[PDB]
Amino acid sequence: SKVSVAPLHLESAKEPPLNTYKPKEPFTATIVSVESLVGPKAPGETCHIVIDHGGNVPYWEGQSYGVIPPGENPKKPGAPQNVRLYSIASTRYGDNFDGRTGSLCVRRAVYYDPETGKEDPSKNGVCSNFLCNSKPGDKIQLTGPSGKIMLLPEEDPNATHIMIATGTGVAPFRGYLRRMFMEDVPNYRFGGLAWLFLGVANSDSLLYDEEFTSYLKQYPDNFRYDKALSREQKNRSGGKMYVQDKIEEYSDEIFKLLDGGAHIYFCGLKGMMPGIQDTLKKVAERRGESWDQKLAQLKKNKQWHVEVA
Ligand SMILES: Cc1cc2c(cc1C)N(C[C@H](O)[C@H](O)[C@H](O)COP(=O)(O)OP(=O)(O)OC[C@H]1O[C@@H](n3cnc4c(N)ncnc43)[C@H](O)[C@@H]1O)c1[nH]c(=O)[nH]c(=O)c1N2
Ligand SMILES: NC(=O)c1ccc[n+]([C@@H]2O[C@H](COP(=O)([O-])OP(=O)(O)OC[C@H]3O[C@@H](n4cnc5c(N)ncnc54)[C@H](OP(=O)(O)O)[C@@H]3O)[C@@H](O)[C@H]2O)c1
Ligand SMILES: [Mg+2]
Repeated sequence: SKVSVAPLHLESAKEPPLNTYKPKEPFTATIVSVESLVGPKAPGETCHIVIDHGGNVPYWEGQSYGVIPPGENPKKPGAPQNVRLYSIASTRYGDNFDGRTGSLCVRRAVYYDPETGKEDPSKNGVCSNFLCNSKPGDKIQLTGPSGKIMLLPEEDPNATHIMIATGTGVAPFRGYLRRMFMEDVPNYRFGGLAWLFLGVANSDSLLYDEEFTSYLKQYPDNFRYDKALSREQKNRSGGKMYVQDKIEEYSDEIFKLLDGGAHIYFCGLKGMMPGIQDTLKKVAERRGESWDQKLAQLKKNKQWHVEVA
């Protein structure tokens, strides 16, 4: 059955926390664990980081933490580094079900010369490698939380939520789905449909696949799960199989759900959105509908939720 969580007073706030800690006086949190999420054939390393905030930096699902990596702003001598934002991949109770930790899902940004393939560590991403290089007991400068675009609408506990992720864009949806299915939250009993679409390079690049597959067996009437493995599968048109191609496979069901009030969420690569728009336009055209008019209505009805970078 569902996992007991504490403390219940995390359900009492009527508004999400915002900017509890600011860049000039961050919260000094402590690393609990860092682990790789991926196998040896993944094109890059993605890690799962558990951070002890001690209850001092609570958040709601869908929000982000800021991390200030150590060192000096290169474009501003004497200044600290700029904040980098990370979508929180845990529920408000965290991976230890106690309200004391939050988790991040972090892709290592690594530079390769585009002609020779030669790596250059000096051009690697600062914060992402700082995080995935961290060890238990290391300190992390935390800011935030921030963000409201990806808060989960809970007014209707039987709503439908269609979740479209590329890579580490899966992060908020891990939190959504643990709250919907894993945790014993008496004041949110989800009875709708949650449908996760996840695009990653290959099987070794899957993120939290065991957890999501377990929801298929535990909640077969409330959860659906489809994967697009871009370097292991090809789409109808001959391109790499992307999430937009998986959406097209279920176009009629998805459009019916949207017409019925479903929420739809997009998180991950900003580059996926032009392809998704192109696919949805083509689907609409085949149905004899205008995607522009449909998208305008979805935005007006607050059904359309995008956070990409
Ligand atoms: C709201 C929101 C939420 C999230 C994210 C963004 C936003 C806006 N991101 C992205 C994250 O904030 C951050 O941008 C990345 O982790 C990269 O930051 P670094 O500090 O590692 O790279 P840094 O900012 O240092 O560098 C940026 C890029 O430039 C490259 N670069 C540096 N010097 C170069 C040079 N001389 N020539 C060419 N290239 C060079 C780096 O290799 C890197 O790819 C994210 N990410 C994630 O993995 N998980 C998440 O959950 C989220 N969540
Ligand atoms: N809240 C947020 O805004 C938020 C949260 C988390 C992450 N992000 C951003 O999302 C990024 C996710 O990157 P990642 O490194 O984890 O993923 P990645 O491995 O670069 O890509 C994930 C999958 O998306 C595919 N893809 C590439 N181009 C695409 C396109 N135009 N349309 C559809 N799919 C496409 C990739 O295929 P190929 O590589 O085979 O082309 C891969 O299969 C992060 O780097 C971060 O910048 C943003
Ligand atoms: Mg794996």
